[PDB]
Amino acid sequence: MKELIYIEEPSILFAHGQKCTDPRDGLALFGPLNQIYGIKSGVVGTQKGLQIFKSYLDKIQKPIYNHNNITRPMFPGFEAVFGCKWESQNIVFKEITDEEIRRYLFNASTHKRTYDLVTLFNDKIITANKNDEERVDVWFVIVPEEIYKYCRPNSVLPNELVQTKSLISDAQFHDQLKARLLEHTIPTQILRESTLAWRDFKNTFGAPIRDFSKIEGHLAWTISTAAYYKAGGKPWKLGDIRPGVCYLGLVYKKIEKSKNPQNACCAAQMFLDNGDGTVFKGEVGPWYNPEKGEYHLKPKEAKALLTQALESYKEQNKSYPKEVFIHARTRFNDEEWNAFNEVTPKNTNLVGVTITKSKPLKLYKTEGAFPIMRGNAYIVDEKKAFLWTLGFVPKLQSTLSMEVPNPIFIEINKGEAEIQQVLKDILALTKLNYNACIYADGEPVTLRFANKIGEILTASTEIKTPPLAFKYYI
Amino acid sequence: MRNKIFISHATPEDDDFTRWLSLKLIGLGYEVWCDILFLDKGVDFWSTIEKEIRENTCKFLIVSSTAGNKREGVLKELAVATKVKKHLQDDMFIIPLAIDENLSYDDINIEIVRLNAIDFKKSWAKGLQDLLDAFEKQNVPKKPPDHSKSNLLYQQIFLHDKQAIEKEETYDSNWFPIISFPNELRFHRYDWRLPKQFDVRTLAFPAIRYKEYLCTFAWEYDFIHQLPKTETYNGQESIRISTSDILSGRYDTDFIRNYECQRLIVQLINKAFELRMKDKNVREYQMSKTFAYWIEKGKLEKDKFEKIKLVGKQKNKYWHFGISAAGKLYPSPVLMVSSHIIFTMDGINLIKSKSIQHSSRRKQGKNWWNDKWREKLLAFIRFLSDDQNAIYLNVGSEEKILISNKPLKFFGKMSYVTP
DNA sequence: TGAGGTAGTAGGTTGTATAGT
DNA sequence: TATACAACCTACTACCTCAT
Ligand SMILES: [Mg+2]
Repeated sequence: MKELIYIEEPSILFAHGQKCTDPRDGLALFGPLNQIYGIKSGVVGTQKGLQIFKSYLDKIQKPIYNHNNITRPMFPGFEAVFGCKWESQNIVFKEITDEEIRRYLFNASTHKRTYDLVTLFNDKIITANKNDEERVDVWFVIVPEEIYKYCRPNSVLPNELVQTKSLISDAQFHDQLKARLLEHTIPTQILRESTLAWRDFKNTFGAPIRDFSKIEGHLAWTISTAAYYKAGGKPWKLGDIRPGVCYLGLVYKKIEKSKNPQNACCAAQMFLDNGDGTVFKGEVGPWYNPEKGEYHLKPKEAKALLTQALESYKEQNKSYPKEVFIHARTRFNDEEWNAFNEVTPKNTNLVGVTITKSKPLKLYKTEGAFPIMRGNAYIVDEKKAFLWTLGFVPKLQSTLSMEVPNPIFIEINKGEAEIQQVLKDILALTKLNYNACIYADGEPVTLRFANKIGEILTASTEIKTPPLAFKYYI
Repeated sequence: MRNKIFISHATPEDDDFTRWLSLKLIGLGYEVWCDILFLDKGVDFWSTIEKEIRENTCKFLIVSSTAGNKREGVLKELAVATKVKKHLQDDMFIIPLAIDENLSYDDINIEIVRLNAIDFKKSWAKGLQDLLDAFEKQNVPKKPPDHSKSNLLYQQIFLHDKQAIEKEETYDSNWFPIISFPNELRFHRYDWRLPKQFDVRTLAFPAIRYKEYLCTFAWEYDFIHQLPKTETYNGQESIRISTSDILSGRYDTDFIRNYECQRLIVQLINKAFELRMKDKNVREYQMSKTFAYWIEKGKLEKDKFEKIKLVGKQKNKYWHFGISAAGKLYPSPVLMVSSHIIFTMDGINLIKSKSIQHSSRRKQGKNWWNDKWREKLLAFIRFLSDDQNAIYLNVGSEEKILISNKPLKFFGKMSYVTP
C-alpha cells in the first residue's frame, strides 16, 4: 500500500500583497495585483456587434451569478472586482458591414474566404490602432456567428451560396487574426456575438441554442480577467515563488504544408512568477520525428532559444536565473539538452521536465462520491512523480475534473533536482492562467497554451517577431 | 462607545452580497457585525445581536432585498434599530442597502421605505463608494485599512467549513499489478517452420515476429495444430532470457536492449488478455486502439454482480460497464484498466453509430460519481477473476500470467470532509 | 456549461529499400 | 520489379478547452 504525499495549494497574490487560492475570490476581495487606469475598449464588429458588446459592458457593471456560487464564485461587477471602469460609454468603434461581410465571406474557398475577412479585420484594426491619436487598451473582435460558422477548415458552405467559384482547387480565423496582428503588437480579445448575447440567439424551438444561465457570471470572470490582463496589468502573482527561477515551455506544431513532413515551427514560453509570460519564437526546422512521434531540436537553434530567453531574462531581471526549468510533454534527447547545457551559465541549474498526461494511475477514492482532492501526489522515483492538478477542491466543494481525475506524470527527464519542488512549482504554475480565470490550471501554464500557440506560430511564418508577452499570443 | 457597522440580512438569498459587503467593509477598516462571521450557540444569540445593535452599533445596515423585508429574523433585527434610532437621534443610523433590482414599494418595510436609497443595484462598486462617501459626510469611525483582517476572516471564517483537513483516506488504483511471470522468456529460431506471411493472432497464444526468431511465453512445443513440421527444432537452440532479469535492466544485449524487451512483453500481456476475453463470458466492444469488454444483458442475475450493477439502462438503451487492458511495465508491472460505458438498444446487439454512443456515454457518465466508477470496475475485475486472488492469462499451456484482481491501494493522510 | 477540439496510441494501410531479373 | 519490411496515418475514445 503505497502512500501519497500532499502538496499544499500554492497561494497567488492580489492587491495589497494579500494572497489566497482562488483568483475569482482573490480579485473579488481585494482586486488586481496592479490596478489599472480604465480600459479604453475598441470594437471591430457589426453595428449589431456593438449593441451586443455594449450589452456586456453594461451587464458586467452589475453582479452576475453562476448556478451555484460555491463551485463557481459569483462575479461582483467589473468595477467592484477590478476597482476600475471598463465603460460602454467609452467605445472606439471600427465598423464592419454585412456588405463587407457578404462580399468577402461568400468565396468558394474557405481559405480565400478566411484569409480575407482576417485581412479585413486587421486593416480595420491596424488603421485604427496605427492611425488613431486616441488610444484603445484592448481591441475586441466581435465575430458575428456567420463568421465563426464558416471560417474554419472542414466547414462546408453550400455550393448554393458561393458567388465565385474557387480561383484554384492556417484556416482558423481567430488564431490567424492574432497571427497577422502579431508583427505589430496589439491586444486582440476575440468574442462571439452568440456568447455575449446568448439569450437573444433563440433556436427553432425558441429556447436559446446555447443556454448559459448556469454559468453566466463565470463568463465575465474569464472575459474580464483576460480583458483586464490584455489591457495592461496582470491580475495576480504567484505568492511564494523562490526568487530567480525561469520556466520555459517548449512548444512545437507540425507544419503539414511541407512536402517533407518534419517542418515544425518552434517556440519557448518563459514564465517567471507572473504568467504574463514571454513567448520566444523559434524559427522553422526539422523538429517532428517520424520514427519516435516526438518533437526535438538541433543544438544550434536550441542554443539560440536558451540564450534568447536567458538574455531577455537578464535584460528584464538584471542577472541570470539560478534555476531554469524547461517543460515539454516529451523526453529530451541527450544532444538537444547538452546544447542547452553549453549556453547556460555555470551555476544556474537547468531542469528539463516532461509533463505527460498519459492515462496512468487513475486514483479512485475508496469512500464518498467525490474524488481525491487536488494536491495529492504519488512519487514514483526521486526523478519521476504523479501529480493531481485535478480532482476535488474543498474551497470549491467540486471536482476540477468533472469525472475521475487523471494525474500527470512528471519526470525530470534531464537535469537533477528535488521532485518535491518540481511537483510544487508545477502545482503553482496551474494557477497562473490569466485568460481562463478559474481556481487552478490543469496543465501548468508553461505547456497549457502550447496547442493554441502552435497554430499561431504556423499561421504566420513569414514574420520574425520579437519575444512577446502572452497578451499578443492569446 | 460605539464603532461597529451591524449588517442585517436575509440568508441565504443575500449571502453573496452580505458576505461581499461586510468583507469589503472589514478590509476597508470598518468594524462589521454580521451573523456571517460567527457560529453562535447561545440563547443570547439574539441578545448578542440585541446587545450589539443596542450599544456598540454605530450604523445599522440592512439588506433591502425582497427577502430582506419579508423575513421574520431581519424584521426582528430591524425592530431594535428603530427602537435605537431615537436613542441616537441621528437620522442616517439605518441604511437600507437596496441590492434588489426588483423591489416593489409594497414589499419594503414602512420604516425603511422612507429612507435614502443606497444603490447597489446599478453597480456593486458605485454603491460601495456611495456607502463610504456617506460614511465620510457623517463621521462614522474607521481604522486605517488592513485587508489582512479582511481575508483573515474569509480564509478562517467562510472557508472554515470546507478545506484540506489532516484526514486519512485510501484510494484504489486501476493499475492491477501482475503477480507471476513465466520463469523464462524464450526466443525461437523457428526458421523454416515460421511463415512470415501467416498471422498468429489466431494462434490462440501470444506470439509476434521479432527479427527471424520467434517471441512468446509459450514454449516452442505449444503451437501444433496451426503450425506443422516444427518437431524439427532443437530445444536447446533458442535463447532463454531470464525474465527476472529483464525488469531490472540486468538484461542488456547489444543485439537487443532491455527497452526493446520491455516493449515486447506488452503486446503479449495485451494479447493474452484479448485471448483470455475470447473465453471469459463478456461480449467485446471494438475501438480501433484495442478492445473494450462489456458483459451482455442477463449474464449476471438481474444484471448485478456481487451487489454491484455493471449493466443498466438509460432511456431506451441499455448501458453496460466495459473495461480495457493496458499493460504497463513501469514502475511496477501492472494491468491498467480504463473504464468504459458501452451501449445497446437491446440486450446483446451493439449500437451502430458512435455519435449516439458518444452522446450516451457522456449522458450516462454524469450519473456515476467517484464511489460508482470505483465499485463497478473493482467488481468487474472481481467479475473476471478465475480464483480468489487474481486473474489468469494464458500465454501457453504450462505458462501463465497472474494479475492481482485488487489494485494497489494508496494511503494518504490529508483529505476533505464530504459535503 | 458543453458542444467542440486535441491528444494520446495503437495499429492496419502505405511508401521505401532490398533483392533478384 | 518483385516483395520483406520498414515508418507513417487514421479512426475512436477519454478528456479538456474555447470565437470563454
Ligand atoms: Mg479563451
